[PDB]
Amino acid sequence: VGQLTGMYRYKYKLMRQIRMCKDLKHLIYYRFNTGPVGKGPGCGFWAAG
Amino acid sequence: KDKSKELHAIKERYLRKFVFEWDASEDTSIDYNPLYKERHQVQLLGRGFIAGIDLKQQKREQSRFYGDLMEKRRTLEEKEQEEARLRKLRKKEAKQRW
Amino acid sequence: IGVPIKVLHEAEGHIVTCETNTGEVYRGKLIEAEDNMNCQMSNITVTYRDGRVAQLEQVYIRGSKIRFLILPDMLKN
Amino acid sequence: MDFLADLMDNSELIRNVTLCGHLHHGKTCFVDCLIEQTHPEIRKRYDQDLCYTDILFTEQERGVGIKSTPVTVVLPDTKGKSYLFNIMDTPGHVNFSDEVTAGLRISDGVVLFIDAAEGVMLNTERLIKHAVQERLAVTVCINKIDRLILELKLPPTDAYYKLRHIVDEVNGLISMYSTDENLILSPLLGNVCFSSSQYSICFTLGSFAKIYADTFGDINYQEFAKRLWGDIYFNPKTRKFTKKAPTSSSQRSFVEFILEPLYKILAQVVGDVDTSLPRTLDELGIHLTKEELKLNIRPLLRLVCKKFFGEFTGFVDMCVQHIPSPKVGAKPKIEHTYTGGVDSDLGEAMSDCDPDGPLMCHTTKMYSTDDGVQFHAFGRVLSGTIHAGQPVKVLGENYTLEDEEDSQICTVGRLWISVARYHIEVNRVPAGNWVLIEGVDQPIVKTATITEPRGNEEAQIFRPLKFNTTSVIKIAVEPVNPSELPKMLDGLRKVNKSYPSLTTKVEESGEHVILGTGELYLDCVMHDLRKMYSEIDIKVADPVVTFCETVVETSSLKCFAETPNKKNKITMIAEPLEKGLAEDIENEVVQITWNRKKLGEFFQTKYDWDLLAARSIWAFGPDATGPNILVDDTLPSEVDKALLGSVKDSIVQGFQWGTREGPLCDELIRNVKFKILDAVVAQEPLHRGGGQIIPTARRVVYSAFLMATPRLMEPYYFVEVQAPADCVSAVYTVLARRRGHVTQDAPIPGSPLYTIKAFIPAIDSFGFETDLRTHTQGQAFSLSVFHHWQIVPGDPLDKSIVIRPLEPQPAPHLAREFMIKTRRRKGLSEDVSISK
Amino acid sequence: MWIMMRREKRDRRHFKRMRFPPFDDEEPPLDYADNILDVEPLEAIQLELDPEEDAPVLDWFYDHQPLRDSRKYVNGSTYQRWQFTLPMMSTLYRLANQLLTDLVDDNYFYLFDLKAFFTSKALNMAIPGGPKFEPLVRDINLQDEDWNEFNDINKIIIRQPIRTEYKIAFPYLYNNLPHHVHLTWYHTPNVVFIKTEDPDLPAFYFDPLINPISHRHSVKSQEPLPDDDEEFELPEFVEPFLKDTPLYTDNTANGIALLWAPRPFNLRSGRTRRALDIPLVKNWYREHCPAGQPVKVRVSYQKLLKYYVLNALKHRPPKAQKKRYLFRSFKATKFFQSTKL
Repeated sequence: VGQLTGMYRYKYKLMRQIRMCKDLKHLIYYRFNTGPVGKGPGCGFWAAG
Repeated sequence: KDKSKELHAIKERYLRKFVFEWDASEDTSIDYNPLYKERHQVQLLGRGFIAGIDLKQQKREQSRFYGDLMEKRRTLEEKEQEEARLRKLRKKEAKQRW
Repeated sequence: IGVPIKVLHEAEGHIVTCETNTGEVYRGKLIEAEDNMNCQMSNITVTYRDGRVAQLEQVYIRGSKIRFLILPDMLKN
Repeated sequence: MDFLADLMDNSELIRNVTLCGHLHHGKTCFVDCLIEQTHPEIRKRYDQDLCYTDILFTEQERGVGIKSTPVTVVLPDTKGKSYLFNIMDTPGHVNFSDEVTAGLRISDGVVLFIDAAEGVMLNTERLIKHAVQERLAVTVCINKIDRLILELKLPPTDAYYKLRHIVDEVNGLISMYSTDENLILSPLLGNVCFSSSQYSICFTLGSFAKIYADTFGDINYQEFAKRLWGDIYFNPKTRKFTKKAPTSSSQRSFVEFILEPLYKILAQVVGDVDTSLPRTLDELGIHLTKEELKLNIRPLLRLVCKKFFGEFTGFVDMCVQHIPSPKVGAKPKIEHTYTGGVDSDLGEAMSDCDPDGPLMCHTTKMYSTDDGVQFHAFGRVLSGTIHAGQPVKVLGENYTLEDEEDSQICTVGRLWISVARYHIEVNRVPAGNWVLIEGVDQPIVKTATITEPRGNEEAQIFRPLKFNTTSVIKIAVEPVNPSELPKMLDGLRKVNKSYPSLTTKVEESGEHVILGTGELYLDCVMHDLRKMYSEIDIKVADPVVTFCETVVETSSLKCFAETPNKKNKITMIAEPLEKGLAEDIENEVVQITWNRKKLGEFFQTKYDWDLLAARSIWAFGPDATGPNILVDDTLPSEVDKALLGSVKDSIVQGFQWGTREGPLCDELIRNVKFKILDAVVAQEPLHRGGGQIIPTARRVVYSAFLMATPRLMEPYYFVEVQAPADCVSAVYTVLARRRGHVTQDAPIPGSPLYTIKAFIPAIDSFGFETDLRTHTQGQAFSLSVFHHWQIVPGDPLDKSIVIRPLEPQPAPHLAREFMIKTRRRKGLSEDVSISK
Repeated sequence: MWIMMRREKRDRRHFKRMRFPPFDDEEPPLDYADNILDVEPLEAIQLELDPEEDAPVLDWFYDHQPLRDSRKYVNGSTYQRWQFTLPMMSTLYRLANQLLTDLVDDNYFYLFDLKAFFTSKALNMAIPGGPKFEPLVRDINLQDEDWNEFNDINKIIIRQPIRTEYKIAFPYLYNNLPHHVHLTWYHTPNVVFIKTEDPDLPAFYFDPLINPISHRHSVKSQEPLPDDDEEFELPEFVEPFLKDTPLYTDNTANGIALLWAPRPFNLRSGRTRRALDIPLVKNWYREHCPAGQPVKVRVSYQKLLKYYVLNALKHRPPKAQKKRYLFRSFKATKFFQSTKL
């Protein structure tokens, strides 16, 4: 959301949510890109964030 | 290097910028001792697997210790169904592979 | 399970008296209170109708000659 | 309600029990089930275990019982006879062995608890020994039967195999501890009960026979209660129980008529709950409504098993006919408990438990109030009757007939019999029962013989509370601000009162020291000391271990000691004892109350000691059970026996205290033999007084000890761990890091869990209970208890050893590092000198 | 969805991510009537269900609000307090195995409970896998406690260092000033559960994962036992309680394995939650650690746990209200209309 929309420039606290979502990504990705999956833009587990 | 690290830890105890990526200085998993640096992952009787990680990747990655334990204890009279179910699995996911 | 048989089973082991049909009154601790009225006591004082009273180390009266029994009513209240 | 008091008056329909068992074996849940059976308004939550007897908050948060809780409850029997039950559900943690003993002195029955999936564990191995040593009837209740079905999913035959393996292992293990041969436990005999506390299942073979009799009818439940457990079977065609197999695929009677129906009913209430559940409840007479069928699986299982089995009659009739009543069990309890035994007038007065006889009730617990100010004592009225407001006499633990100063006349404020959370006020408590006496806290520490004033002239006290373990770990305690030090003195006194083996002590350096059994024990006692009694701030030193001082070889010279008058002269030699002799003293195998002939034969046969000295052995170390020994070995021609017999007492007095302190540092002296080679006593009783002999005695003892090559003995904890086979190496790696070594690694039969028994130094075992679970991610778990003492590696008296400030030293330096810091902790001199 | 999105990421060698903004940026959004209404929507992401196993959920699994019409399973259109049969719940649990750790007990959460994290926060200490927090009280002077005769080094024996988790497990023994500290030692008896893997097997089977009992008869440890035809006889009527019913049905292994399922899947019935209030990966960062994962996701784990613990600690009971719904007042107002769209 931060990259696509510059809303963090109008309320700083949003960084928390921003960082929160990114952290969630990392959590899901490392669990998603496991075994023969590889790395790429193939994850759509959006309900986490 | 564990000794010097643990002695140093004993001495420690007894004596604007919109950045989104976190810092590596908030990491806490750093450990000066092996028993917590390398924790024994729960094999969970071999029949339990971590949620996010894929199943068969864990199966082949598993320590196989319970595999050889079962190989030791299992008798011939009840190995036929084990082999049959294993081959039937290999066939039915081979269906997906092909 | 009846109310009188349940009171005889729950009244066993405490100090109570039992008078038979022949006038023999045995007072003591009911060691065994069977469902057929068989009362077995140990070291009970047995007094006959003539007035002679003695002590029995182990007595057992059958349920056919059971007249009445007076026990402590503290368990009912 | 008044029927409670009416039954209270009687002394033959009363049982005193302890549901002693291993850690987390369902004892508290068992008492909770009994409460749910008695009180209707008390209903356990659907998921969270109610834990009724866990009344203090710290055990409500840590999840482990810490202190025994009295439960006074009226239980119907199998035949429906009410019995008054005094229940002392002791904490299961082995570090909390204090309360097991504290509740075992005031009880006549032992109801063991064993997890069906865990088998015999470390704790139970000591409780069977302890209960046998305290002369109580022992009964086993295998709890958590559900684990064999809902978790292990064992075949019913294998479930019976597991049950019999854990039943006979108890019988096999107890045969070492029990001298008598009437102590064989078996469910057919009625010693063994089977229960699942969570699902309220409970039965003895008699009770289950009663259920079948209830259903079919015209069945004698006693004869059918027999012929159930064993290798016999059932023939469906001849309707007779046979030792031999009636069919090829036969099945034992117990499994066929008890375990299999349990399997089927709980499988029907956990599987096909929607299709075949009404069918299997119609076949069993269990009628349920719609709304009580919409619950989850666990509450439904508990409700259905409550409906099917019914009340907890199996436990009641198991207990009634297999533990003696107080009127029957008083004689062994007195002959093992009262100092004078049954022989004395008061001793004979106890064999009958007369409600109107002399009152010398015995209190062995301190249950504080909610404000922590006053302490309500808890005890058993072994005989006599007590009343509110009665002027009573409280004795002590050092009170004797000669020392009449260790007592106080007090006023019993109120009286109430307590069942966990709520207490029932009673004006009179008869004999053979339990009671919380109030207003007697002031003159008591731990146990007390509260007796009649000016009515029991020659009455003695009860024996001191002997434990199974030993207080090993030692922690220093100070206030943060010394300006409130007295606030902490009373708190330390309070925690000393509310913990039977707690040992507060002030040392020369103005240091307050608390002695405990384990890490969790000290955690609990200091939480009590901080948030409960003192409500102030307290600094704690990191835990340290008490040490012992010993010898390995005789001294190079016969070092002696003389009084300042240079008239008396005592020469003594310190040498080690035979391997295993020290254990044969602490176990009360031999005493000082023995006659000379028996001890002489004992040492002539078992320890081949010469009779010239076997009849010349005065004392046994410090106190009475001390592992050290004093030996008279002077030839009669040089030392006059008549002159010797005067200082024969004072030398022991300076020795029983000489070995207690220790020359190296203020630690116990253990496994040392003292031979006297020369005595020059004053020919007149004027200058040979105690004030001259006793310092000379301690000086000669210290000189002999120092001249003999001294060593330190550290106490090793015996640690058992239970882990799945994938974590056994994860236990070896941890135990190798703390100087430990593994003795055995035995898989538990009928379960994938293992049992690794090892030894670990107590000073090296701090955090190991957490160093293991975290390393194995919580799968493994450890329990620790003191086992023995071992010579610390290295020589404690070498001056070439340098002690660095803040890093561990190797093994050879340990014996030097341990004492010196200990000496520095004791405030003593840096090193040891021959003058001491 | 998790089990399949991992397959098309493995099937599609490259991924054609949708363009953004998909709709022409700065361009009036397309009218719904002319374009969207007529075009047939493409197939949605869906797993083909096996009728041999997933049959209990085959009829309605991918509906908008499953079992909304079925009065047997749900209360009604309000869609609360669903009731699910055991085959249904077991099928759902088997299908959700990719989003569920197979943890039966909580002993794996020894020092990663939220109570232990409250302790670590109140002590200004961090579990190696746990988050870091600002001190509850600065107490810098109390940190700078002087070298007394109590805490003197030369009086202290150091064998193994007092690690942070030691001071967390026993926060009244190894440390000083334990204010606002919580306790947890819930070593629940580690449940010994062996989930079945054979589709065909007796539900109560003695699988080799159990060490054999090894029954013995070496010593004649006899007990009171009868002989044949010895003063006893059984009535013809009396039998074991359950003879007709089988020892184990087909739904016995599934039911037993459903006891030790995670929190959502051990309920026969329960209330309905919102789509917002279901954290699917909540039990992922609550796990002990990531098994050998890089730093940029380890720190992610600590930063997720930090916010989780902060929310748990700062939680307050909701304030009593009067239940004034907003859209209901709109429906009451003459200025608004309702419509399915």
